[PDB]
Amino acid sequence: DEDQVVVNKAAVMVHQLSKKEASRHAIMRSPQMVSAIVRTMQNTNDVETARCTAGTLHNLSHHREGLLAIFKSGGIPALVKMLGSPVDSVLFYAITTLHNLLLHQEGAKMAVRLAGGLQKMVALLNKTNVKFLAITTDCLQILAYGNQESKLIILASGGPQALVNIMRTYTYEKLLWTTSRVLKVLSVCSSNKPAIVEAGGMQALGLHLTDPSQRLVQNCLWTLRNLSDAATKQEGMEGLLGTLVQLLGSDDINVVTCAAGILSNLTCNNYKNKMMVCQVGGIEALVRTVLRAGDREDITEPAICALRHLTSRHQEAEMAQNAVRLHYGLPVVVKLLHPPSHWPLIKATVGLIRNLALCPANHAPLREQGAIPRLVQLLVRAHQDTQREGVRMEEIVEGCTGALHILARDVHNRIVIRGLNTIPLFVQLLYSPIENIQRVAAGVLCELAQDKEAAEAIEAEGATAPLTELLHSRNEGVATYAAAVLFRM
Repeated sequence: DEDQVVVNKAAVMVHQLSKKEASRHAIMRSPQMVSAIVRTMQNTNDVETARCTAGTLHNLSHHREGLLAIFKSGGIPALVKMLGSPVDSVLFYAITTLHNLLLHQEGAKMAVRLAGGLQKMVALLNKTNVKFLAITTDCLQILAYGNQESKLIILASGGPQALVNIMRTYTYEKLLWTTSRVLKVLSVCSSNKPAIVEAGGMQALGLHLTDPSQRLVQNCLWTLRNLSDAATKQEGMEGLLGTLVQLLGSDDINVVTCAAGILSNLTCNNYKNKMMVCQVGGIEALVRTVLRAGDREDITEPAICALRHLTSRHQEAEMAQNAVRLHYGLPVVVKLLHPPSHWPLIKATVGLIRNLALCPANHAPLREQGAIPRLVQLLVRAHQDTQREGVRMEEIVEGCTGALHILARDVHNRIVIRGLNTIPLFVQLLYSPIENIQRVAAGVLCELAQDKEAAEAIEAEGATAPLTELLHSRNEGVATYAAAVLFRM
């Protein structure tokens, strides 16, 4: 084998040779002709030489030694350079060769990044050949995974919008999956996440939640869960929400887990989403989910959180509060206050009960199921733990006190609450440094004080003094409750 200086036609044979595997290892061992093969490719304007050269580099990318040749011959910047070509044949050869290097060649990742490979691959995402896009997106996945720097470059190059458009356009499974994996990798980056959401990533990913490919569905769910928390106010979420509710019935536990977590995130302080989730039967579905989950807290916790969002501050909140009871939900909710539940689940369950108790028809069943003494034990113990990371016991204090504040609207609950000797504790909570604890403490005292016997007990406990002080609280809610107890005393 020799080297041809000017006319292209040297390349139409070395390529035509490059198939004979016996010869390849000659080509593979000449740190002068690989270099020549490369040099020509980057420099010619003979489109056939371009594809003959690139095609040759491809064929060699199939061997451990073949990669090394191209690598230490500085082929990577050349290949990246070739990603700006019009010829679809050379585009395909270059990206495939890069793909093999990215997969098997030690040190290829860094060389591609250095060469401007990220920006060029992102720019190629507006192509229309699905096989080409599948390769290109997989390269991006390999480069971005566990490399925050690459993630930020993909974002700056317009990565998010381009990938989302792909998810909205194509049906080719391998491409949808490979693209979804890039999105998943980007979805944990604090900068990429809002951009993906901004590009309509959540609605786009939602399109594929009924696809028969489980790896595609699962990747879309993982990405959605990362994106969903603290998204902006998106519209066009109707379909996504309805599908998530359906997925709760799935036999796959990871589908059920993700669907619950996304619903929890999407309903948090979004009354439109709460309405829509309730309207497609979200309450019944979440209750059933909690029942089936048993003690798997990675399911119950977000499902309960979702239920808590769905039972407050939207048009059909009252209906949701009844609906939890009507679908046999009350006993299991109370049960989740007990071991083996961990703190995050207990905190969420207390908040749900607080909401359920806003519905008078839940007052008796919550009492009968034993919610009150368990809430009181949780409160007593949590207060002591404060008086001496994860979940803070102050949040359990405030939560339990708040649930009891609402339950105390019922005359029989007030009797049970008082009978558990809670008044001294409630009065002591008036001295809390936390305004929100002062408020619910003063609030529950206010409910109890409507019964003369309790009012005297509250007075006897020395409540006049801290209450009188709370009259001057910069927190108006605290001051207003404090005045009402003082009155009734």
